Amino acid sequence: SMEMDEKDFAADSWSLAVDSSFLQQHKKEVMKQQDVIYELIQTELHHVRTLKIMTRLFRTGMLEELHLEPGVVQGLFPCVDELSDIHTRFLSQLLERRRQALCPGSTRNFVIHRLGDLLISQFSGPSAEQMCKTYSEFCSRHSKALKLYKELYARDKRFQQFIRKVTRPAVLKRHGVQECILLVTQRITKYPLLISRILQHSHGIEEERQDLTTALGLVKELLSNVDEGIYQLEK
Amino acid sequence: AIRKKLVIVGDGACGKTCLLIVFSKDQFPEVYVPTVFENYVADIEVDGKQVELALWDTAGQEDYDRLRPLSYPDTDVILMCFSIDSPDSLENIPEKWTPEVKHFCPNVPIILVGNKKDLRNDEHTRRELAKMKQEPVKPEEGRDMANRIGAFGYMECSAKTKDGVREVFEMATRAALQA
Ligand SMILES: *CC(=O)Nc1cccc(C)c1
Repeated sequence: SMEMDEKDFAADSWSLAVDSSFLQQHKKEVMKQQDVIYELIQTELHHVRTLKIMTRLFRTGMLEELHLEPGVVQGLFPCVDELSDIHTRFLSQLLERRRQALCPGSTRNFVIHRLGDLLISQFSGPSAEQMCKTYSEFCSRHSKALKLYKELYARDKRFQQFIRKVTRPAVLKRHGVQECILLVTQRITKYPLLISRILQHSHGIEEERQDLTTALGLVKELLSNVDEGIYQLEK
Repeated sequence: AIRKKLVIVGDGACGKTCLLIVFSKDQFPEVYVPTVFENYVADIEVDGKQVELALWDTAGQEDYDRLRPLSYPDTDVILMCFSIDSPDSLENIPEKWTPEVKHFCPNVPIILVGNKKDLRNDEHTRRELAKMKQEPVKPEEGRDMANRIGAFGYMECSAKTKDGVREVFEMATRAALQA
């Protein structure tokens, strides 16, 4: 994470992130719609931070500090670079859409009127196919990754030392190897919950209600295809 | 401090997400009740034992039968949730949640939790249920279901008022420590 985005998403909601006089200028439905959008971006930020912990802290740490076969590290952290590139581009697009919506002279007061188009482009076409193929692979390799980590911790003492060091900071409390792997699997099932609650407060602009409805169906078609392509691997 | 894993299972609007958020925050969200729960690691001291309790949620996974089982590995305690204002959610406990939880998690303590107990004396909740020829889930019905499915225990709570929330998670920690 970068301090700019950590501070921008430090607040518990959009109502507490924007200035109090700025909040007082808007309708209740606007405050509710923006609170759910802010959360979609907040959790997307946390999702990319999780994927960076897996790539730079755990994965890269095991390559430089340990004498493990590169095929073993690939089994512990499958498709993490592809997932990192996929969601980093999405977070990028969500963060730019927030900066375009920013009030001139302010760095925290914003109202996003268009989100649907951003989601339709992410959850459709070749971008969605890349993501569907990536998550079907990740989730089919998820068990073998948990089992491989557990075998390495119950045979190698230098791997045990490495895990105690990297995860020692309080920052990594809920973010160990196995927690990160499950964090990445549960992520795709969060989107229809977020987009449905966003859609619920987007009945002002009609093109926007249709965009969020089109994206909602796109996320469900995608989830159904990731679920259909899962086929658990064994050691 | 021993690490133990908790997973909450149950139907869609049974309140499993609300419950986790209220426990992890300690209060009912004042300004914004979040939509989702990522994960949380709780420091609990039950009966003089210090435990690290990883809290997970299955909300969003209810329709994906090949994704959902990926939440179950290494579970030490299952909170089996149902809503007191929805007697239909209780009917699905022995038909859908119990066969699946017992298949992926053999020998894992299950605590049947009855969420939304405040709605048992709510006016609008009783009128709507009367149209469907029903009434809120009675304590004896929950106990009779926890007994029939072989649950470790039956507990009720309210995420809204926070009554009984601390006790469900403390009991879950005691249940996870059994071996
Ligand atoms: C652009 C902007 O920041 N406008 C604004 C309106 C009301 C109150 C405050 C502090 C700013």
